[PDB]
Amino acid sequence: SMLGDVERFFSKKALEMRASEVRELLKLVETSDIISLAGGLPNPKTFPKEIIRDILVEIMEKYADKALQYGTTKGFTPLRETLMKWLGKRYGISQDNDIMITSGSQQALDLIGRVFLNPGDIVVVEAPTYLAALQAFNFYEPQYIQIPLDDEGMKVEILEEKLKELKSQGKKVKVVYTVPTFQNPAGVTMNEDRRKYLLELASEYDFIVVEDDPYGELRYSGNPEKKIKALDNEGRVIYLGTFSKILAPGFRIGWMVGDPGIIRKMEIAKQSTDLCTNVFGQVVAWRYVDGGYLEKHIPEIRKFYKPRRDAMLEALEEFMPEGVKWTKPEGGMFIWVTLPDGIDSKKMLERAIKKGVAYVPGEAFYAHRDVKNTMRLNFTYVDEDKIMEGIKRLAETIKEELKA
Amino acid sequence: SMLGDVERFFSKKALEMRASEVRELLKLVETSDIISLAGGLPNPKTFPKEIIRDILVEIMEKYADKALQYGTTKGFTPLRETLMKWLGKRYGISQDNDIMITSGSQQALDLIGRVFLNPGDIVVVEAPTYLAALQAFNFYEPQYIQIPLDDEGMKVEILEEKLKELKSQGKKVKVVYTVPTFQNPAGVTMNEDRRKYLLELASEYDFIVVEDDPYGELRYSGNPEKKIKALDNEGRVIYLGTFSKILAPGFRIGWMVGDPGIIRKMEIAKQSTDLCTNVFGQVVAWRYVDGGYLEKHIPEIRKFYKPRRDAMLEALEEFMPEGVKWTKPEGGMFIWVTLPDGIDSKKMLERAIKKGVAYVPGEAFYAHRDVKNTMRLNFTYVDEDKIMEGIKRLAETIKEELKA
Ligand SMILES: Cc1ncc(COP(=O)(O)O)c(CN)c1O
Ligand SMILES: Cc1ncc(COP(=O)(O)O)c(CN)c1O
Ligand SMILES: Nc1ccccc1C(=O)CC(=O)C(=O)O
Ligand SMILES: Nc1ccccc1C(=O)CC(=O)C(=O)O
Ligand SMILES: O=C(O)c1cc(O)c2ccccc2n1
Ligand SMILES: N[C@@H](CCC(=O)O)C(=O)O
Ligand SMILES: O=C(O)CCC(=O)C(=O)O
Ligand SMILES: O=C(O)CCC(=O)C(=O)O
Ligand SMILES: O=C(O)/C=C/CC(=O)O
Ligand SMILES: O=C(O)/C=C/CC(=O)O
Repeated sequence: SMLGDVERFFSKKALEMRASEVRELLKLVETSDIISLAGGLPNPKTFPKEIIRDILVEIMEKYADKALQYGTTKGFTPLRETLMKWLGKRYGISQDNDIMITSGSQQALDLIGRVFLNPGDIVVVEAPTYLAALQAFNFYEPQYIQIPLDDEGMKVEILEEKLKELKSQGKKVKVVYTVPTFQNPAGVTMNEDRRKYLLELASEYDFIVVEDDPYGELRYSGNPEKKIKALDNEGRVIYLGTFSKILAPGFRIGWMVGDPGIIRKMEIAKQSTDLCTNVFGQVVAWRYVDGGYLEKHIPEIRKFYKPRRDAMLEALEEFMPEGVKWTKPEGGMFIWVTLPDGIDSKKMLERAIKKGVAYVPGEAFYAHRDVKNTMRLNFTYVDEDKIMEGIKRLAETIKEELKA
Repeated sequence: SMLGDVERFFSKKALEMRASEVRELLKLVETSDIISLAGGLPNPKTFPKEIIRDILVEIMEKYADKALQYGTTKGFTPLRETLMKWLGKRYGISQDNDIMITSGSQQALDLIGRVFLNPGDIVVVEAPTYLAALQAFNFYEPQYIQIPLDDEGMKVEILEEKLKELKSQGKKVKVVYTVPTFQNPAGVTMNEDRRKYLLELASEYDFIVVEDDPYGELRYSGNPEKKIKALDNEGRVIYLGTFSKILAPGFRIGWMVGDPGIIRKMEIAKQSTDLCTNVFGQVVAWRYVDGGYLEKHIPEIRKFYKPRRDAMLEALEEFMPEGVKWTKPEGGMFIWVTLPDGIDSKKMLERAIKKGVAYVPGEAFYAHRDVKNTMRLNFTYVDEDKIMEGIKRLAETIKEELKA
């Protein structure tokens, strides 16, 4: 810096902000010849570019001033209306909720942290959970309680145990954050019973549930789950959706649906952070839903990604040595791998890159960073032939790691 | 709310967020048939819609995957590079600075608050200043020091006097926030001597200057000022620009240029707030600048607004009674009016609306809400015949107000 010790101007929270060594390493990896399984990007082959071109034309013909002018903080009315009708019909979400458009779901997470969290307030997350949610919430200094996943998602029975223990200490949880369908990073889905059990606990212990659902339309097998929000009789759930993995991420348009008192406060918090979400992309998203193109395109996204999931699951079964385990997602973008014998997957990353493969070590996905033997793999966006070769390279790296 | 006392879940800062009575009133006014001079919107007649259509075509042909995929937090590299070349050539801003793309300048103000402000830190603003900057920074709980404007912008001598008084209390200012060209709301411009004086004080007292410049290209008379940033040999200035008033606000694209140590911290802070600014609008903006269209379009924006500033200045001179004073902007969107005899312009707004005219009362533009006799008028976004009729209605409202 030209200011010398620029840190002298920084706030306390800014002084705690750091670049991640692993993040920086993976950025460098993505530009080289290594087969990276570390990405969290959707595949541009799934972006509906012809439909988008037709919508851009339509916008310049018919809606140009609306798309180009400042918008309201809450969002473009027609997009709000179209999303609530979609959400109603498709998922059974109740029309008594209100809706706000956000600059991606990522912004929704930051607003959640702003509107609900005082320093020390307790937030329950899954272990693992979405890394950037931990990052959004950490600005507001919560305390976390981690609830392990199994193959049927959050172990809600362990959450009950922890709630009773917190109660015995005169403490309570304020928010439970869940990514309950095709989780980033674990790939697994909370079953129906657990969703209903979560909502009983939310009533009994008086907390808010944030359901973050980017991936529910990217279903490749099985039958559709009930959204937690569709079971929410009390108005305790805030449901987050996004166009990032159903349209394209580049428009940065997401939505937040919940109790109108909650949404009103979120609108005021958002006003100061950005004035509105970009209206141009909101009009694109409105045409995409209201014109029926979303409903038509979803099955093409699904046909695209399914064989990539399946190739990766075949390669793991064929190549991985005994002791290695992995999730079996019904949808989404990720498979999550657990190593035997106490291998530390972060230390192992060095070895993996030297054998021509990369993955995200799972440690940063745990709020307590306490689990060291996990990895997140992505199947959406390496070449579909590079999945087999990637998984083989990873398998051989694990074999080498396991010996003397 | 269906949760009853939903406030039980809200953070301390959320409990102190409130809707503004006047802002809500003015929203209702814009719907109706009142002549509103209260807007802060640019006129869609200045949006370069043909150029935008050609660029959208171009993007879908050549840049579709870049425009539709997630971007880096810092911004789209070609827009960053083209902006730095533009700012170098046009304004003489040094290439030693770094640049981050923001989701409007508004987001830049929130990030400045996050990165620099601990509760109690002292921020100097102009009196009046940009309302949404007060609102952005208020989340971070600064103390403000207010420096009056005169017709040549911030009275930097008064800022020296206050810096000396603070120093005698063992205290110092962290950030001076200035909107030094065609201010929103006052319309006036800090002269060159004061710019240089500000930067000497910045050195002597060790603070950072945030220069927020949405309007500098909307110049209708006079010669171009030197940007404070162009005079900044120490790297103490963070320069904020936006495409809102020179392309269209709907893309929500702005930029922040400053010391690389500062910009690195801003990038980390942003990452968790929104991942990236919408890439699709960043590509549009990149073509608009690099393609030479910004430079061609600026003179058409200026030709459009100039006669509207002039009509409003003519009407005020012809209609306003004695004692009323107003600023005489060389550019931008606003003219600022001062009422005599202790009229409270907030109380007078009711009277004005009954006579078919509206404006923004000036009180909320003061950090200390202590000046009661001012008003912000906008000339960009009506009609341009309703300007004369609006100002006449306003003049008669003031005459009646001045009577018992
Ligand atoms: C769990 C989760 N939450 C939210 C996000 C952030 O998404 P957005 O692009 O909407 O900001 C993602 C990525 N699709 C995610 O995996
Ligand atoms: C002084 C000032 N700063 C910031 C902004 C917000 O601009 P943006 O659309 O880039 O968020 C405005 C509105 N043009 C403004 O007048
Ligand atoms: N590779 C990605 C692409 C898009 C969103 C997240 C990811 C990630 O998994 C991490 C990342 O770099 C980020 O979030 O900014
Ligand atoms: N609308 C805005 C957009 C950006 C910044 C200020 C404002 C306003 O001041 C409000 C306004 O224009 C209006 O209600 O017409
Ligand atoms: O005079 C007012 O009471 C007033 C007027 C405004 O335009 C405001 C905008 C934002 C916040 C508070 C506000 N208060
Ligand atoms: N290890 C993280 C980087 C951030 C962190 O370590 O906290 C990742 O793989 O994305
Ligand atoms: O998850 C999907 O991909 C479908 C729609 C949705 O749930 C969302 O995008 O938020
Ligand atoms: O006009 C200027 O001088 C710079 C301000 C500007 O145009 C912008 O922010 O876009
Ligand atoms: O898909 C994504 O963008 C999320 C990836 C998980 C993370 O690294 O935050
Ligand atoms: O819209 C603008 O350009 C300025 C608005 C000022 C405000 O009311 O915050």
